[PDB]
Amino acid sequence: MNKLIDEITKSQLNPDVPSFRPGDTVRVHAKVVEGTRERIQLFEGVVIKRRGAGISETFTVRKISNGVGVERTFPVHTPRIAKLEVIRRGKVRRAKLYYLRNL
Amino acid sequence: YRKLGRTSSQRKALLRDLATDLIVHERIETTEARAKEIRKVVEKLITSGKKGDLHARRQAAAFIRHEVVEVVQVKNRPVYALQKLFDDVAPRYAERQGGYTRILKKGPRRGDGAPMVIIELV
Amino acid sequence: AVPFRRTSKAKKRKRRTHVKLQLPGMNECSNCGEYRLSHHVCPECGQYDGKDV
Amino acid sequence: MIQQESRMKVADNSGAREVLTIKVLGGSGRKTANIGDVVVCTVKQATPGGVVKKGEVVKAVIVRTKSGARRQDGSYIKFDENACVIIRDDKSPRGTRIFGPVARELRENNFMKIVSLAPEVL
Amino acid sequence: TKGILGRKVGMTQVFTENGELIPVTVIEAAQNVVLQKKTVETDGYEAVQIGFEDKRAKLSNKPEQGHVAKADTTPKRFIREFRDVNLDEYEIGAEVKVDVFAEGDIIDATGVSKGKGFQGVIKRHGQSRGPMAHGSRYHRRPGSMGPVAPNRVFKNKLLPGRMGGEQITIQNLEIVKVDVEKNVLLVKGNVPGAKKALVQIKTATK
RNA sequence: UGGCACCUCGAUGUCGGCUCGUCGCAUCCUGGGGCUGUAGUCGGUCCCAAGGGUUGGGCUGUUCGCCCAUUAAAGCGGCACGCGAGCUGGGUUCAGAACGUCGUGAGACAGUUCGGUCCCUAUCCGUCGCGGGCGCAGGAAAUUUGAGAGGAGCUGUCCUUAGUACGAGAGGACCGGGAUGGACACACCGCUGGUGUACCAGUUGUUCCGCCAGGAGCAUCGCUGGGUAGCUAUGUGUGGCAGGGAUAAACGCUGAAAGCAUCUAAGCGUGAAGCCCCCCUCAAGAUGAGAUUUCCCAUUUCUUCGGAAAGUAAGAUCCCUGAAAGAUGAUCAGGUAGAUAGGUUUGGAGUGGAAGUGUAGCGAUACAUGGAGCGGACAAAUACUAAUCGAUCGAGGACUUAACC
Ligand SMILES: [Mg+2]
Ligand SMILES: [Mg+2]
Ligand SMILES: [Mg+2]
Ligand SMILES: [Mg+2]
Ligand SMILES: [Mg+2]
Ligand SMILES: [Mg+2]
Ligand SMILES: [Mg+2]
Ligand SMILES: [Mg+2]
Ligand SMILES: [Mg+2]
Ligand SMILES: [Mg+2]
Ligand SMILES: [Mg+2]
Ligand SMILES: [Mg+2]
Ligand SMILES: [Mg+2]
Ligand SMILES: [Mg+2]
Ligand SMILES: [Mg+2]
Ligand SMILES: [Mg+2]
Ligand SMILES: [Mg+2]
Ligand SMILES: [Zn+2]
Repeated sequence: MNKLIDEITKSQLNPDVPSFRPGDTVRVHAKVVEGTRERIQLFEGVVIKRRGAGISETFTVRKISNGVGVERTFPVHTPRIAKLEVIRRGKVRRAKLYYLRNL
Repeated sequence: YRKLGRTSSQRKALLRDLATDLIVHERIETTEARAKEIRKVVEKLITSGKKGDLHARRQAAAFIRHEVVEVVQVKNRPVYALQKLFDDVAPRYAERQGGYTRILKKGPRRGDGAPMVIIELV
Repeated sequence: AVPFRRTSKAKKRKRRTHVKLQLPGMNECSNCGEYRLSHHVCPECGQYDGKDV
Repeated sequence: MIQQESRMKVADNSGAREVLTIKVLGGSGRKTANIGDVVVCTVKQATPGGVVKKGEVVKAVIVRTKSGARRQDGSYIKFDENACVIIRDDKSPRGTRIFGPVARELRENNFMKIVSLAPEVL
Repeated sequence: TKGILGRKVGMTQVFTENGELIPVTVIEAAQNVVLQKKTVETDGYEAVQIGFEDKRAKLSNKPEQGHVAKADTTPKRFIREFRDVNLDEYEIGAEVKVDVFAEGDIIDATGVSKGKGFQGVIKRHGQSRGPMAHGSRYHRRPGSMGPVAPNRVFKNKLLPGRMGGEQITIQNLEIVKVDVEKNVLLVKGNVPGAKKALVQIKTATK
């Protein structure tokens, strides 16, 4: 924790992120930026964990695609997320949902 | 924090015993390192006693020892160290924000040369 | 593992140069005039900082 | 992180089912391979009636690892298995179908047919 | 060629214009003052002497007050010298600000590394350890001291000892952001030392 | 491979491997060049060159070797066949037992087979770190020059020049420019992870706090799910860039001796990963003890001059609170001219919804009050507790000569 670090990094802090917890389903609109053309790709899944503080906070989303589990980790305040939707809210008892990997 | 020559549970037992001793007798003699740890322990206990509610009392009861300070004729009923902490010691420092103990250096012990010190709650 | 040669007197006395011990950090008590350690209670009158202990 | 003696599940249409890696290519003392790297390997299990037979020495490209990749914008990807695709001397597959998701890093290394044949490119 | 002194505040990240994510170190560089100029005709070499941080009068002595009284300033905690500079700049008693650097500059960072205490060979020198089973009684030991013929052991036989606390220079670091009002400099990467450590920031020599 | 029998039989441990290397050059790769049966591509051979580099497995106790798959390359030798008071003990080389063979036999075979005790608290030098003393013609606080020394030094692939030069075709470049790697090294914890025994939660047995409720002890931290600071790699940032001076082998210019010719004799020029620099670190005990800025000054007693001692100045320490430092010393931050540590008050990460009460349910339990309660080591304020009071050390500045004055 540092006050100067907080004041320096305050302007780059995204205010449009909604409220979500580990355990609920979200949809991420991520900008896939090729060399000259940028498109939008969608990733929908369950938030498995949330970690960190301030500008260096990250969150992970898990999905099952074509029979294989895929996990995807993002910074919360990155500009490459066009928008984040909370589809539904879950009822869990944990902060980290690692038991879903073995399940 | 200091490891005081002993494992986790032994250190916890030593801290609980010394904190209860300082609450009951209000002035004890010990070695310097033990005094510099029970400083923290006892002052957190006194803050909990100053707060005063049932949650704070149940938290202090998980650390204080079940010992008898005195018997009072009121049917003679005993008084316990938790009762003394919440009813006598805590109101004493209702107007002092911190620093309820002080440490006074005495000198070496004959048997092993350990530096002995006095700690009292004042 | 084992000494090849015995040690001479001069060599032993040279090694024992630093095996002395220091002199206590004491001064006189303002109250009773006796000697005492700094930052310690006076054992002859029980004083510290000019107060009874 | 695929080094010698690690086994991988084969994710394409050819007769192989499981493969043991023999060598990681691209330097004298190189030890581990990541997504998008080529390895020499041997077929441990095969499907009877396929093009690739048991005991064959082939080479393959890694298409998904259980310790995945980090992207330049600061995000990561990870999978629940290690999988490879058997390839020719050029970067073309030896099968007609590819199963499961494939990492986007195959496109930067110019594995175009594998990318086009995949059900999903994450 | 520019130079400045600062304190290491911490370590964080920023997002660039493209949306990239890069790690940065924060250097705080307030209260730099020019104290002395060394010339060839008086010293044998050319340099500028810079003092960095204000300190209380109780913590200084008469020689320090005398030295800083020529530059009309209060006593300074750190003082260093910069060579390979242009002395036609740098008036005595002038201020040095983070404005001397601009975003995109390439720098050299000098510091003193974090202290480790007494350490063994495989941590201090990256040695390889022995077998942990198969009857072995040789795990974290230095190795053979040498051959038999010299009747002695050579120099640079690496042995245990004190590890950290050395002067380190890291070259070719980029400046990401300059904040004049806060006196703050953001450098891509990391620098030697712990928090609150003194860092020299100089223009890269190559 | 041998010959000899000169040291060692009141003991010089003997194969292979592991750990750690260091040196030679008769050079395996990379750098420079001459000749070619050198058209090009790919090669051959010799000269210069030791700066750096020089793989993981299957079989065998093996060294060696054969094989598999790589690499720019998978060099050869010395150091008690380097290295057992550094490790191992598969093999050789004790006592048991067995096979083939030889012997009348007890037994034997460097033929084979299964099993078989590896001791030692470091005195001196040497090596790696850390202190104390004195010196450096007054006493002090900082900033430095650099004699000298150590480190680093490696290399692949792809694109373009260009399907150009060359060649009957087949095939196919030098030189130059651009991009991106392998192995290695240094630093650091923002990110991905690991650990995290005084952080949070769930749970089994039994004992205890008089009982319920709530808690405490023991069971590997009882077990199980997470995790702060710190420490870390497998994580991240950076490096070996671009060059200069003089050369090696070599190629030349000018040029006589020897009216010509000649790279040599006098005199010049090109010319290597090599040498000396450039880059990083240490460095004035460099007794040759260097330099710059600033501070204090010429006290008092005795001496027969020499000189001695005794109060101090500038400045430091004893002692005490500590961590960014640390085996201990040392280093650095402070001692009321105070935020050095603890407490306190506000926060933060982390965990995930406290107790009490109420409501629903026959009950296990669920819901509300309420992102609640707790919260080591992280942040900021605050003199509440402890850094009280003393004491000790520490200059008065030799002589000669020359310049100024
Ligand atoms: Mg301690
Ligand atoms: Mg003690
Ligand atoms: Mg893996
Ligand atoms: Mg395997
Ligand atoms: Mg340390
Ligand atoms: Mg240490
Ligand atoms: Mg062991
Ligand atoms: Mg003998
Ligand atoms: Mg093998
Ligand atoms: Mg190759
Ligand atoms: Mg040899
Ligand atoms: Mg050893
Ligand atoms: Mg002189
Ligand atoms: Mg057990
Ligand atoms: Mg646990
Ligand atoms: Mg170079
Ligand atoms: Mg909370
Ligand atoms: Zn007294």
